[PDB]
Amino acid sequence: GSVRIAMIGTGYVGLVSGACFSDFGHEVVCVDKDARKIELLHQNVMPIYEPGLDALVASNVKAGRLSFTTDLAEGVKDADAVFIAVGTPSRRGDGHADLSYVFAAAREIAENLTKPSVIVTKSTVPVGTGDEVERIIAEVAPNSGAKVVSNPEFLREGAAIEDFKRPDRVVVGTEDEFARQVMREIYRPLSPVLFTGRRTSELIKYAANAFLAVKITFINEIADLCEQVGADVQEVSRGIGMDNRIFLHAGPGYGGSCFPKDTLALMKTAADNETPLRIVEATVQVNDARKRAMGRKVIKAMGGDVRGKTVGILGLTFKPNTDDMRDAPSLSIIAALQDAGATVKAYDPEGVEQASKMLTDVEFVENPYAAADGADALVIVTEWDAFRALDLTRIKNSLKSPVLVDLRNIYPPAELERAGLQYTGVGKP
Amino acid sequence: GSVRIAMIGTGYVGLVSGACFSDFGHEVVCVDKDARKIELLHQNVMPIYEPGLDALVASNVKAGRLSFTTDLAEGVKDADAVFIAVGTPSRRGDGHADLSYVFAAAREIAENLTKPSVIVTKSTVPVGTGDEVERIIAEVAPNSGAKVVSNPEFLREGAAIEDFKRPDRVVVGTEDEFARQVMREIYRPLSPVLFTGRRTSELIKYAANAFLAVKITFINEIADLCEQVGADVQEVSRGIGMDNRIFLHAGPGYGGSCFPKDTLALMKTAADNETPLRIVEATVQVNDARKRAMGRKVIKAMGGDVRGKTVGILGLTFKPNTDDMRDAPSLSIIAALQDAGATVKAYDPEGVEQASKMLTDVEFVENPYAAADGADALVIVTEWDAFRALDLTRIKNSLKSPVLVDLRNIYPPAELERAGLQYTGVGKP
Ligand SMILES: NC(=O)c1ccc[n+]([C@@H]2O[C@H](COP(=O)([O-])OP(=O)(O)OC[C@H]3O[C@@H](n4cnc5c(N)ncnc54)[C@H](O)[C@@H]3O)[C@@H](O)[C@H]2O)c1
Ligand SMILES: NC(=O)c1ccc[n+]([C@@H]2O[C@H](COP(=O)([O-])OP(=O)(O)OC[C@H]3O[C@@H](n4cnc5c(N)ncnc54)[C@H](O)[C@@H]3O)[C@@H](O)[C@H]2O)c1
Repeated sequence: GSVRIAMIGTGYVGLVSGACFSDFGHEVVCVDKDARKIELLHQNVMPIYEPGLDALVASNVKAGRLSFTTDLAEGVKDADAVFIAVGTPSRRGDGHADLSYVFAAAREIAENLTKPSVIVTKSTVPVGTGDEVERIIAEVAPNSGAKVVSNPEFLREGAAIEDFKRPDRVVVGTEDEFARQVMREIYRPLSPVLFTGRRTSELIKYAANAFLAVKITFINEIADLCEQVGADVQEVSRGIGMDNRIFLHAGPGYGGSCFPKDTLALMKTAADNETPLRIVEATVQVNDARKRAMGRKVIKAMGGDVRGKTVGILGLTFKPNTDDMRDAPSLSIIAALQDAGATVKAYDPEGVEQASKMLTDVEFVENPYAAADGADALVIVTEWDAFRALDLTRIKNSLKSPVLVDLRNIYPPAELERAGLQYTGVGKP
Repeated sequence: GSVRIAMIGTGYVGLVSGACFSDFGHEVVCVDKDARKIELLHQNVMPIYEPGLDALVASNVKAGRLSFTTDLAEGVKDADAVFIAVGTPSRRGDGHADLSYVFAAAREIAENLTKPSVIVTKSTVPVGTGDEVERIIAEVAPNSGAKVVSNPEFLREGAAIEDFKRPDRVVVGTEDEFARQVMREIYRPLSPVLFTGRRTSELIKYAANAFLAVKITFINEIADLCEQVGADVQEVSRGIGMDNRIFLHAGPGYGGSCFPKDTLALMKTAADNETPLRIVEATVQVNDARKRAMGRKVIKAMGGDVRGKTVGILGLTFKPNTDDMRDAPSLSIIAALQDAGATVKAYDPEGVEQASKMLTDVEFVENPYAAADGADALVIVTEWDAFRALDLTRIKNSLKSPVLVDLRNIYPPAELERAGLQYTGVGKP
């Protein structure tokens, strides 16, 4: 077994996917036309933060199953199966899926093509893309015997290895049993693998990523109500959570590289295919408005007048245990506070150098305790678990006003009562 | 232990709750101011269809822990705890919760009150109702030492006993440890019991019943999309289903006594308390429009012109294994077909005599095979499991046109291909 694999793309996915494939004993080549990543991996410095990846590559480098390039064709040289892990960002303008990078890459594959390889769209793409590639293959390399599949990916950033190593499931969309037997032979070192049709499998990744955002934004909307009637959303989430058709926690919304656009593309692709998707249509419309309003929640907690005051922020990314600030909630929360004339200390363990390019006018620090140092208030945004065990009593002495806004509901309010702090969570009496 | 219990109300809930309480060995009195129910239970004829209830009452009648009346006070005579299981239907007009029946009953309790009993709202009520009762108690019987609780109920009709006997969870909302110890002492024969505050516990039943409707209407919206792009929603539901944060199946919508109004009251109660609930606000708006459109799905399948043709219906209720036609999908599906001038055979095993009062102009039958007999098409609506094993080949010979519309996706299309039938499910290529 132990076969030849080309991962076109070496970003957050293509790296982690291809690396784990090498741990299965497969012959793996990761490609990226950015040089800096490849000229960082060859230096054995990972570009991004994912736990476990530090060893996982550097290991399989040495055992010699894992290779890096920027030359496409070196990878596509006799590869058994070729994976496409390139970006599918939102098209500036409408919101639809920028499939150009794929369509560029799928083409550049099709020419540099020795054997009847197997083409795997792993990128979160809209539906019938695999049909459209199937034209391009036939357009470029007609008699090359190649087959086109979709196998989407479901990993959470910050748990990518374990998500990949232990999947709930994995999805494969084709009808040609040859390619079915191949993708079987690939994924065989785990022992389930779900075999649907192509367009079905393309639809699932969107449908799931939509549905999670629905679940999050639902309880968030509930959490707003829990405030005004004096309920307690942690109990409520547990209240429905013990159902077998439910594990969900209130927040200032969702974000990340994957989520908020995949909604939007699905919302769009539904529109072109002439069906409404009202629930998901509502879902972003709350969510965009939500994280902004979470900023107004702070101002209300801070009396109402935040002209010229000073605000500490804990956490910056949309998610602990990575650096992916791409569509964080926090930017919207900051920009709200700036718009009412204020000033912004901000700590993130590993987000900063990526966060700086998205952020105007923001004093970053070195330390979470320093973020509160002479602020009018401190906001917790992202639950890096280091925050979960901190000294509350330093902070009361570190503040110009004893005002704390938990937004991931970590700290039990008795502690903030004990340290005499102004408690403000999400969904609280 | 084995204590005195009064269940004010003896409808779909109050019966099944109180009966199961008697099986715990508690002294149980069920009250209803309708006579006919009480003058049916005394004849040992259950009014409604619930599996297991036939024996469960008739048993505990004989062992003498279970009693019936229409006199309220006979039940409230020295009762340890008093349950309110009366109706909370939608207020004709706005849509809000008709809390008059409660407010009538809670009052009539408060006067006929010997001991410091314990008042339990079990009816699906809006929030702070338990606070409003707490006034009425204090208004009427101030020094009577009584406490007011909410313990909502979560059973599905058609599985009520097993739902009650094996709960995922049970909810209790108060802060007075006396009443906490009582409701403990009640529910102790199971061995969890969830103890929240009052308003929180009132909110949960709505939040859950909202959230399920969201889940159903979500995949339904997805199922519409699966049609137009040729996906396969059974695989898709399974595709997301293997997530641990998911077991959901496409339909023509939801209904029943409990669901579609509890949405609406929650939507309303949120409005009075000045927060929007956009997702649930979207959820009904699809759902009302959906089941009607499912009727138009039939017409499209039936060519488009259904003036003067004839249509068979399988299933009528919103749910197999009960008779509760109250807000079925089917009525909307029928009325759509009637509005394009057609004619309607309809079989339901146990819905009919209740269904007749909601339905104009509808030839009911005795038998599912007779519903198709010389129709232009047959529609399956409700999955009574008797339908799951039927002869398809009689039906092709029983039809003026070989047209079948599965709407709960039970029959695998190969069978309908085998019997040469016009296959039409929900979310199909
Ligand atoms: N980030 C996630 O959490 C996640 C999870 C599941 C699926 N996905 C999907 O996977 C895809 C990529 O994810 P990502 O986070 O790593 O995006 P990314 O921007 O971080 O990485 C994509 C990389 O592919 C490279 N690339 C683009 N075109 C190329 C080409 N023609 N040839 C060689 N290399 C090329 C880029 O240099 C880039 O570094 C997206 O479609 C995304 O939706 C992402
Ligand atoms: N039907 C369900 O599936 C379900 C599930 C969970 C919760 N609930 C909730 O429980 C409540 C009742 O449910 P239901 O289906 O049995 O309604 P129901 O109309 O079928 O039964 C209510 C009964 O209570 C009786 N009643 C009304 N006022 C009374 C009074 N003042 N004194 C004595 N008896 C009185 C009525 O005669 C009626 O038969 C509702 O609030 C409902 O939302 C229903």
